[PDB]
Amino acid sequence: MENFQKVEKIGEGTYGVVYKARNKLTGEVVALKKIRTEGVPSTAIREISLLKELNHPNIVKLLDVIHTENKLYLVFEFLHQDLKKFMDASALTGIPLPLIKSYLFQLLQGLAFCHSHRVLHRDLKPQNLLINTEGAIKLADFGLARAFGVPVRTYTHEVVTLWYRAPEILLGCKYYSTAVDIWSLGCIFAEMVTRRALFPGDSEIDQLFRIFRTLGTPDEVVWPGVTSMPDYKPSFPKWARQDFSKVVPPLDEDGRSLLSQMLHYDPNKRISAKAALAHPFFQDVTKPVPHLRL
Ligand SMILES: NC(=O)c1cc([N+](=O)[O-])c(Cl)cc1NCc1cncnc1
Repeated sequence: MENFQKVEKIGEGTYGVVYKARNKLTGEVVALKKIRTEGVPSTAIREISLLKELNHPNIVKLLDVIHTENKLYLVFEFLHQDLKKFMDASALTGIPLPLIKSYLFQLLQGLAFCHSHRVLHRDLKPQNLLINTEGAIKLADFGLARAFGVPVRTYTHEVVTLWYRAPEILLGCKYYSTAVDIWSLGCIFAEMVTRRALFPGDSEIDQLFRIFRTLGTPDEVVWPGVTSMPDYKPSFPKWARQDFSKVVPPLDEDGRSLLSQMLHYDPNKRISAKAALAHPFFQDVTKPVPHLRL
């Protein structure tokens, strides 16, 4: 209500329902997300408002935050498609390496900007990466997780995807660092390359064990302090690490090298977005035009 004309429902968003809407005034087309629950903290409104100032070409612009009678409305710049749908559509042929590289490079620029401004995403996944016809890709939902501590679910009994969760979160760490986003982005990079989710767990423990089966069960050597983590159990099975050549074939050594650094167990050893941008993998990065059908 008030200035907005609903064009259609986009989906059952993470924090609520989402509509494509037109601002009767400006005439602009936007994504409007209606947030839960029956209170809505004033701390969240302030923190969220802060995000309106977080502007970068690879970050979906938060145009407005509107608090009104039990419901928070977030108005975002609109993009027609997300990476999850694009990957499904490119399943038979695969996304061309040059485009995978362009997307990864752009997402790292976005993360570097967010992280330098002390903003974490915390829930990166293909569905939260939006793309347009110009070859741009943008991070969506940056900072919402913190302005709400822990998201948990959507609003209509939906199965929370754990596929992109960093191991420190799964092991009960209470303090997230910028490293959790690099881990999620690494999982997404692998998925674009192989056309299959890297760690498709269907429970928190299945997610953790899928990670362990591929990267090896972590220990104090590769991850100092891991055995003192909240949910770590000495009873975890001990699996040997597999070779990356087997995990993301036929990605080249530059790609495997970068991916391995994005998937280090120790959050402190995990590569930063800034450092990743300098990796030899991006020596020949370009900005291709995607084949997008809308
Ligand atoms: N910012 C946005 O444009 C956007 C926001 C949200 N959201 O949650 O606030 C969602 Cl779901 C999807 C979006 N767009 C991608 C899309 C658009 N139309 C049809 N399928 C996908």
